Amino acid sequence: GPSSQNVTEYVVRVPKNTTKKYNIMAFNAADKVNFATWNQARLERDLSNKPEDQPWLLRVNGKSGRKFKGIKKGGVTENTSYYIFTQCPDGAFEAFPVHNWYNFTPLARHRTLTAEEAEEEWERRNKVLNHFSIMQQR
Amino acid sequence: VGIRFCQECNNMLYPKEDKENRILLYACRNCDYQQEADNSCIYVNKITHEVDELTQIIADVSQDPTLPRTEDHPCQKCGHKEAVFFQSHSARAEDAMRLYYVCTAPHCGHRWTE
Amino acid sequence: DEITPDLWQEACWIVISSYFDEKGLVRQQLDSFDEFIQMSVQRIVEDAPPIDL
Amino acid sequence: SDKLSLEGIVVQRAECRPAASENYMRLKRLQIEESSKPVRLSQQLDKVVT
Ligand SMILES: [Zn+2]
Ligand SMILES: [Zn+2]
Repeated sequence: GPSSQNVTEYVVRVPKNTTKKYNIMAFNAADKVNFATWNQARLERDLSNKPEDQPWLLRVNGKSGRKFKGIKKGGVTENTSYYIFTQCPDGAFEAFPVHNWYNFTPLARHRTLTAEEAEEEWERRNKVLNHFSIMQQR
Repeated sequence: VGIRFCQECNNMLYPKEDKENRILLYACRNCDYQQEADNSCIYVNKITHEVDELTQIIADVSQDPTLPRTEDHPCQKCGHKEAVFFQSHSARAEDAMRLYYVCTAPHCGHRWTE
Repeated sequence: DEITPDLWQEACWIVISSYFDEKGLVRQQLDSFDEFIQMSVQRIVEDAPPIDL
Repeated sequence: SDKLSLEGIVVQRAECRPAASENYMRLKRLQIEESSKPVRLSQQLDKVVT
C-alpha cells in the first residue's frame, strides 16, 4: 500500500529571534506519571535561596497532587545542540534551539522524619525495633 | 531471590505476613503499599561453588590479543575451528584450574567449558 | 620491503641511535621544565581570582 | 507572558554524522586551531625590562 513506500520531504526553517524560550524535558523511565490528571500546575522558583540561577519547583494540583524538584544539566551545550521539529499545519519543520536541559524527580508526600528527632533516635544505632512505631509517635 | 520496588515511592520492598489470610505480602516498609508475592522466597544463600561462570563471561573477550588461541576445540553452534581459552581467577573458589572457551567468530561468542 | 633477519641487528640499533639523537638522556627533566614555564605558570596566574577591593 | 505549554513528546532520536572520514579530519584540525587561538602561554623576552 501507500504506507509501505511512503515518500515524505518537508522544508526546514530556522527563525533568528523568537520571543518564547525552549527547554528539553525528560522524566525518569520509572516515574509512571499521567498528564490527564494534571488539571492545575504551579511552576515557581524555590524559596530556599532567600533568581535566574536558582532551580524551579513544580507543584501539581496544589497540595492534592504530587510535587517535583530538579536541577539543570551539569554539561554545557558548547559543542552539542538540541533542536525540536514542531508539527504545523503547513508541514514545514521549525527547528528551535533550546536554552537548558531540565530533569525533575518524583517526591513522596508523607510524614517525614525530622533531623532533630533523627538525632534523638540515633542512639538506637541498631537496637531499634518496630519500624512502624518510629513514625507512630510522631 | 528477586528484587523489585513499589510503584508509589520507589523504595525497596520488604517481606511481611498477615494473620487473617496467611499469605506472603511484599509491602513497602516506607509507604503504605502492599502486594502479593509470587515466589515464596526471602533469602537464598549459596555456600558452595555455584557461580556459573559460563553465563558470566563477556562474549567480547575473544577479541583480546593477549589470550591464547587453539584450533582443537571448534565452536558448537557456528562450527568455527578457532577458540580462545582462559581460566577464571575469581575468589570464593581459589581452585578448579579449568578452561573456559569462547568462540572467536564475529556475531558469535558461545561460551563452553570442557 | 621487509627487514631481513640478518640485517635486523644493525637496523634496530640505527633506530635506537636516532632516538638518542633526537631526545637525549635527560629529556624528561627538560621537557617537564619547559612545560612548567610555558604553560603551568601562565595557567596558574590566569586561574588565580581577580583581586577585588 | 509567563504561559507554560507542552509542545509534545519525542518519538524518535537521531544522530548526524559526516560522510567524510579522512578529509573531515582537516576540518577538525582547523576547528582545534581556532579553539587554541585564545589560550595563552608565557612569552620570552630578548632584553631585560627596564
Ligand atoms: Zn513505598
Ligand atoms: Zn562460534
